[PDB]
Amino acid sequence: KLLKLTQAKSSTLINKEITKITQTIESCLLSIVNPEWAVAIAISLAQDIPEGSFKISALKFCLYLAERWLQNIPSQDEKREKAEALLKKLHIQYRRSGTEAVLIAHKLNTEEYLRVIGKPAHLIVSLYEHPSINQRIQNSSGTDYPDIHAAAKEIAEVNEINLEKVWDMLLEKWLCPSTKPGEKPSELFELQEDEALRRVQYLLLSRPIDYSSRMLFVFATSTTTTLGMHQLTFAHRTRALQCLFYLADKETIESLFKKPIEEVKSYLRCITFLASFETLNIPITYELFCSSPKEGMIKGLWKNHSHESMAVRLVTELCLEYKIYDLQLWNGLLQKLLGFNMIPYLRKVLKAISSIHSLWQVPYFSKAWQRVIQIPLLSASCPLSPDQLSDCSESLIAVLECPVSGDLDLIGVARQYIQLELPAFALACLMLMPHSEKRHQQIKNFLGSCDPQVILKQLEEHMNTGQLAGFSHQIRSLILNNIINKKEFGILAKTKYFQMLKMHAMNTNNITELVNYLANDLSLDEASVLITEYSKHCGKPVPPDTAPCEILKMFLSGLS
Amino acid sequence: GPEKFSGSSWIEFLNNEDDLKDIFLQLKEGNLVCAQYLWLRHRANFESRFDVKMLESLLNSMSASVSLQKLCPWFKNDVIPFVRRTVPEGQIILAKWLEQAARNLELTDKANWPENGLQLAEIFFTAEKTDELGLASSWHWISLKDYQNTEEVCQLRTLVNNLRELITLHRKYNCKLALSDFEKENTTTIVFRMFDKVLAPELIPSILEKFIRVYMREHDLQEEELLLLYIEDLLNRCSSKSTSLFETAWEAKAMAVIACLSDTDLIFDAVLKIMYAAVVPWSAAVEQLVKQHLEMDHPKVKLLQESYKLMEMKKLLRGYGIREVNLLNKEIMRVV
Amino acid sequence: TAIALDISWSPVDEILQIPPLSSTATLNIKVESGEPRGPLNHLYRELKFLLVLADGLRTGVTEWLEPLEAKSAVELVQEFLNDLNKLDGFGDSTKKDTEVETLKHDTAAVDRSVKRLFKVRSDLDFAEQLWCKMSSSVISYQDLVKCFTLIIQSLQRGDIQPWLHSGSNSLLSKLIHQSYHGTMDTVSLSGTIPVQMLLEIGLDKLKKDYISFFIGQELASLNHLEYFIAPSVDIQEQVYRVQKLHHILEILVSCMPFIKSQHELLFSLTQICIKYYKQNPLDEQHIFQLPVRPTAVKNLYQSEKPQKWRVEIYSGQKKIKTVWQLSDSSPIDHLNFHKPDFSELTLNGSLEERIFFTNMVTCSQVHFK
Repeated sequence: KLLKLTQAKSSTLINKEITKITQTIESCLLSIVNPEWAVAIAISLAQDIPEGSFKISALKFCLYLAERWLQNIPSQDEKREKAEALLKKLHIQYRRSGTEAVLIAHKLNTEEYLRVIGKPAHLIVSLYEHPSINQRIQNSSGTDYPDIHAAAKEIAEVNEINLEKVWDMLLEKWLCPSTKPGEKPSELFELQEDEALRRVQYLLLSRPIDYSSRMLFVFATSTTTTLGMHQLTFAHRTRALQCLFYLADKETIESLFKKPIEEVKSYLRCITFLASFETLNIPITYELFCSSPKEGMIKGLWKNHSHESMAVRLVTELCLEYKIYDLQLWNGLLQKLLGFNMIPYLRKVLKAISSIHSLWQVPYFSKAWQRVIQIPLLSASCPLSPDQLSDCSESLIAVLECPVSGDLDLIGVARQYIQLELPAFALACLMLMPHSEKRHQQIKNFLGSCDPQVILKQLEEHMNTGQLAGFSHQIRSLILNNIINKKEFGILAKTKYFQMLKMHAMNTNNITELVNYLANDLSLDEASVLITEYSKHCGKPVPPDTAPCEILKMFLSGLS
Repeated sequence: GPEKFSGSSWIEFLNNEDDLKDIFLQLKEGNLVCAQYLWLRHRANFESRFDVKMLESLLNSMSASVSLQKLCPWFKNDVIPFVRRTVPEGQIILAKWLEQAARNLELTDKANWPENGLQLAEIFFTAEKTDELGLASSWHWISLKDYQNTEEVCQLRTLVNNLRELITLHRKYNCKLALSDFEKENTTTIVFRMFDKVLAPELIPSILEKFIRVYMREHDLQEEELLLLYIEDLLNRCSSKSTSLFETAWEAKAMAVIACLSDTDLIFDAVLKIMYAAVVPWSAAVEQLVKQHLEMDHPKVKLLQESYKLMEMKKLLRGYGIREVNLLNKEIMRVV
Repeated sequence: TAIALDISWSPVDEILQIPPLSSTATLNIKVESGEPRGPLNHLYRELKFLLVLADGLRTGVTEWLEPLEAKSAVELVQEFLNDLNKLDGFGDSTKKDTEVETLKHDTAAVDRSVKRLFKVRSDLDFAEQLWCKMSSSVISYQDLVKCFTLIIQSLQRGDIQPWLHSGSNSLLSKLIHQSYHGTMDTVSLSGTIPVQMLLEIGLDKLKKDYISFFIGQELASLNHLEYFIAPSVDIQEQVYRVQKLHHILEILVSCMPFIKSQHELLFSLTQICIKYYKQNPLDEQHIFQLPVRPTAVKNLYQSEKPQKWRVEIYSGQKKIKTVWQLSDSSPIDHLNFHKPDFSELTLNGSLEERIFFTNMVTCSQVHFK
């Protein structure tokens, strides 16, 4: 039955039979007058028993028989040492088996975890470095994951080691890293992309929020940790406060700081800026903000620190929140961002200020739009990677999001898309011009040199997704209307769009030329069905069982 | 378009400032293309005014009559990401409506169900998280999980997983059930239902090996114990409500399950449980089964003969108008 | 029950023209109480009998209905028990019932098509079959006592094993269950208890009949009906929610012959009705406004003359307007223009004269400065 247990998927039927057999064996063994024989038999019996809770029970019964034999051994016999050396061996086996059972229960059968059982602290440290900890916070679809908290706690309980010391070491390891070069200011701005912050938050999840929130509050304010005497840098404060924002809600955060959530967010911005400056050794401190009302200090900071890119970013991100919108200040700000070639950051700043009328007339505003639109297009080339196509879509959105996009050279952007083999994207920019005659000339000259089927396929594949779905149908309406006006029905006739070219004749009431083309240059069945559908659509249905020639005759008489 | 151009409409649209009213009107018209275009042309206009009530108005103007092919891409990249980046507090109702909407696809559609239902239910979780655009000032740009672990979102996630497993059952295991059916059962009952969908006794073991045993070994389930429990449930669903003794559908289905057993201990007691539930006297197939099980040797065959004489005294009692089983001790003299 | 289609369009291309499919069409539906002229009559009558019991429990006075059959309730219960006892043993009597059925007119086809969706369920248990015989021939309080006493005797003697359905909201099913577990205590029949035990069966029967149609026709789900079939409320409010469900049934049946072509219309109307009664009580005076596709119902207003046709010419705001309207009936609720007196006038194969009422809404603009 034990051999069958090692292969059976379930054990609910074998557990009771094994329990009865083991109870019979235990009753036989407990009736033995000699306890030395009982120990020598039980240890041999338990060795053949495979791993599981049954092995743990067998080792526990071996421990009980060893205790009974020890009670029968006076302290003046050599059997005392022989019993104790065997009792500690049984304890070593018990602590091995208890850890092995917990590891197997959580589907952790790796050889490295089994080797580190003599070091319970190191095993627990390795447990909290599991990729599933990061996966739980990255993806939110929790159905089946190994519980590190349920595994490490039971392993520590079996090994009789306190989990508090291990958790204290883990808190020091990640939340307060030593000054070793692995830090860049880009990673500090986005700490959610770090596996250490996820592990810290996961560790703090198990303990009550009341204590963890206070501990994170102390880290974010004091200079010394609650774990020792180590100094607290501003990066540690930023990481601790972002953990607090993830675990504690608005009420818990506001109960500790005694400040509104906006003030806590401002403090988070300030400490993130200080951490970024400390990493690159920039002597800007916390005292630079708690004085000198914001207009004057912002202007002075821009005056003195207009040469550093991150100082420019500091001025830009403070002007957006504190609502200082001087025209010359923003003229300098937008120009310096492109001076450091921060094209996507400049795009984000422009789209953030694309709702204020005063900033729409900045001399660099339209200048900033043009280069931001074109530089990703100029850098891109065929074939188009998904990132490059997404950047082309971003440039088109920037064309859309720009309220003064009519002041931009859209023929140039369209020709850049032509160099990218994107006629649909080029026509999207061509259509958005405020001049009508030039737009009509350019569209007529362009659509006569590009295959409409390829343009429509590109519209279907990429233009109908994201935010461009509503404008793709209008580009399609322009293309189909031009096709009808140019008597170019034969281009799409062999493809799937001809029927679509049929229905656009329904909506725009441009069916006369399509009906004439179908009746003259093609079969009369498609013209008759087309006219029948048109009559059904307009509320004047043609009666059925009618010859196609007769239907064409009523349609022709209906156009007069 | 240019064919609808008019001065009265042009001036009225120019004087209109609440860009959401036109979007709501288009949603009520079933014209998703124009609603999406109005959403796109005014992205930064109502962005500064985005709050919960206007989102509720958007969901209410939303009707169950549009195609999801032009809607799911609009939710994945435009609507849900904008809600996540602007107001995470609106992630509850937006989920709740979706929790209804996917369930509505159970009634609106049956061919693409639940694949379309699955892809509409997962659109909340598969929506892009705004984490690449650089702006840390508006700290609500990161979709915190304080609103993703709520009861409504947790139920929606459970529904998404249920739809995944439902598609798995529809395609692989060929066990087609309703959503409410799958919402209230467990693995043992799913195993029972895979046999329930099967009516021919000959194909019970073939399908058992084909899919049912595969589902069994994928979840650490027991074979013979579950077969015996299926036999017990088949006995209970028929004999307990048996007003007419013609519901012999359990006998034919149970013989195949008996043939599927591999443990001799679990065959004799299963036949005994058939004996302890069937009305005395049994039918012809059950009579053949009893005579078969009397022929081979087993320690429980003595118990089987005890049950046989129990059947005999039940026959005597019910031929003398006493239908109670196992009268305790005091009515024996009265019966005599 | 007034079901009227209001069609609005702009601009007006022709005076008294056929509305196109670009118009906006809204169906205004008002549904009265009760439906004795439709396929739900044999339901509503039973519901009306339920309305007696739901009142008989409340006040104790039982205004019994007329017996629709020849036999009494006790005889039906006695023979129903006898046949089931024969089925359980010494018996299994078989009956042969052939009856003549025929059609009256081509509308009977649609009437039967609606009837089969509310047909009696193919699976009936002991409780619903008892209620069917007890919903038409119970005229006194002693009949309930006699019937329940016969049921008690049959259960105690262990003669039958009644067929049961899931849910078991009625206490009689629990009594049968305890009879399955040996012998039960003697059930007492005092006060309004016999009324309520029978009332508890009709609620389940009507709920199952409703669910077999809502889910059967894909018009509602269990969640959609959960608020109405929830047992958390008292039995009187359960009857009230059954009344609301029956009113929804009357709303749907009154519109089935019109919008049967589109499943979307029938589903949207059902959902609007469900959402209305989720948060509102039973209201028959309320007019449900369902926006419908003019394409699907274009054949209904191309064969009917409009009760009123109105052209409204305005500029900018609608404060200043000129309205020309033609109505076949009188549009004035305080005056009546003289129609010809149809006495000693045309009373032959010739059609009656009709005077159309034309009204011109004009105005005068005064500038206040």
